[PDB]
Amino acid sequence: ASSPANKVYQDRFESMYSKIKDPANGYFSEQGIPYHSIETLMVEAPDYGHVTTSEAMSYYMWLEAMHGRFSGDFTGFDKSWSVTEQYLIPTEKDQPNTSMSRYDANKPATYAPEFQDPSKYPSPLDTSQPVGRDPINSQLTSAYGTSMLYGMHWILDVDNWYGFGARADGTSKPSYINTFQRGEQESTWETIPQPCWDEHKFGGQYGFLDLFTKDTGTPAKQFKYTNAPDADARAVQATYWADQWAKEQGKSVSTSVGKATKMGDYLRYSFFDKYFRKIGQPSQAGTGYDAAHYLLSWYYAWGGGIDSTWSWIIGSSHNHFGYQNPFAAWVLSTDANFKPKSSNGASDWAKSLDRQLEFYQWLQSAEGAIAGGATNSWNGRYEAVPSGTSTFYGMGYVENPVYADPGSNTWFGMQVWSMQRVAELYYKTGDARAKKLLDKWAKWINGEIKFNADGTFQIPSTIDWEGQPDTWNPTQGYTGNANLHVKVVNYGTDLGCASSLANTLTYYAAKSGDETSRQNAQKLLDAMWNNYSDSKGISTVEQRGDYHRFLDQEVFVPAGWTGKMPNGDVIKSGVKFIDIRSKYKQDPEWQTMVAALQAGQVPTQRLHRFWAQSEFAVANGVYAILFPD
Ligand SMILES: [Ca+2]
Ligand SMILES: [Mg+2]
Repeated sequence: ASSPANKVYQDRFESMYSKIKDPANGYFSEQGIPYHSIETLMVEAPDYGHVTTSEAMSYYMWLEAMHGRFSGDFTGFDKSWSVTEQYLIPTEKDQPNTSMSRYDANKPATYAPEFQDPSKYPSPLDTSQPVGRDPINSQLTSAYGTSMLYGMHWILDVDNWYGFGARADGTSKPSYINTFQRGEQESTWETIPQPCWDEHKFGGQYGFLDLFTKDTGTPAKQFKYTNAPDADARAVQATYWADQWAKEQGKSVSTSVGKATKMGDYLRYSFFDKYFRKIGQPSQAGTGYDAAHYLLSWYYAWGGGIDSTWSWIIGSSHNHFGYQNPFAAWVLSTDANFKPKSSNGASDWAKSLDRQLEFYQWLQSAEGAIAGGATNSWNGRYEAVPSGTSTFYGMGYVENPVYADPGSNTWFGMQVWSMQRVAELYYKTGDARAKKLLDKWAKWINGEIKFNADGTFQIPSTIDWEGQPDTWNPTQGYTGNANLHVKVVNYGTDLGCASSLANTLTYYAAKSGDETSRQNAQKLLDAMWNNYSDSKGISTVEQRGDYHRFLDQEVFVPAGWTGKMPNGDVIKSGVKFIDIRSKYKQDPEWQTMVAALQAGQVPTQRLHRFWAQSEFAVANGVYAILFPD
């Protein structure tokens, strides 16, 4: 039998759950897939509101798990996994085993440099540059009997708004697409949306392939998918809780546990350097596990031929603290119900758990906030790490890993999303490393929360950094990083971040007994419920400072390259963001947004992001369970 939960906050979860699942609110497509946001005029990570991400799917799982805890019904949770497997994990038709089975573990892929400006692409493939060996592929094929990978592709065109369709048919939905391809300076506004399955039917002469990679001969028809490790790790985290809550009620989600465990087994590909180069000695090809940094890197990707048999797989050299998940690592390495079928699955995750906690501590600033991360590929070309640059196991410190437009660690959100997982670990195991991290971080954040007399509040929004951490010495440990400082540039009322913060403070308070954290967590939840509730969940008016880029952001296209988007939009040098997305002009909010820009004003919006609504719902549920009285 489940333990008693705080009635007030449980009702708040149930109310939010009803608003999110309400057919009249439009959070989901006809196929049952959650959108990034209800509103369509939306540009953040995705460049259209009805395009979805693996992040959203993992939040959908978390939401349904919590619903199972209070209702006793877990069919909704099992359904979230069914939708995930059907639409976000490439099927046998999307990643033909005929090509995947030709994968060569001794030559995983062909090296191509990364550049600091989109105008430097396409990047030339170089078969003469070293590439290490993949030590886990044999483990996976042996355990699962297939060469296909079981992981979520990160972004999906849910209602086929771009027109690529499924496997080049241009009419089916949902449609697998990808955007980011050209380095740290390619913002969401500077991409050229492309299909994952490229048969050269759309775009240019050879599809969109020669916009990104330059090969010796003619570009072959091929497919390619890209994973978002933090999303897959959250799916494991959510499934663990679903399993625990189901068992407390004599229920079972066995089938879903198996899927999560398999996903976690494949997620290990994010532990490796992009081209399997040795960690700390980037110029040398790895011989196996010496190319594993054991952290959840920015991605792992794979692809292969469509009309010819061949395939490749790559990990990632760039690591961001915001993507780590010590809780998922603990689950996969210690819980017997979640033990990966592969020979080294559980043991690799054990090593990752320890490495991840070292990573967090190394990045903890003098104040308490966690800094960016590190990379094993300086400038994305394995260049020499400048002297004086601090390192972590040979990897150079990087203030804003992977992206600089805007800086990947200038958003407060990464702080709460990641520390929330550390709080769950600390609550479950009382781990000393986790406690030390949280004690300092919590003291920092509790001093940055501002409550107004009218019931509204503010928390850090944009942050900046100065200095770097001291080089990591595993035997020395935390030095305090007196020369690493965080600075809060401005405050805001981001309801998604506030909910994640409340969640984090609740788990921490529950275990540590810190009253300051508990009352702040409750005050945030109450303030949002009482002052920001609407018929669709919660929301507030926010300024969209980058929306001017809709009209004035030029998109780079190589000289002489021309093509067309499915709707006829011409792609050629000189086009702006809007020129290759002309359907945006038919959006109900278009005229309003354009009017604002024409008057020299910053557009404003009231947005209902799926992850934010779910985050708030879950935070209420977590408080109800940990503080029943
Ligand atoms: Ca840029
Ligand atoms: Mg990613």
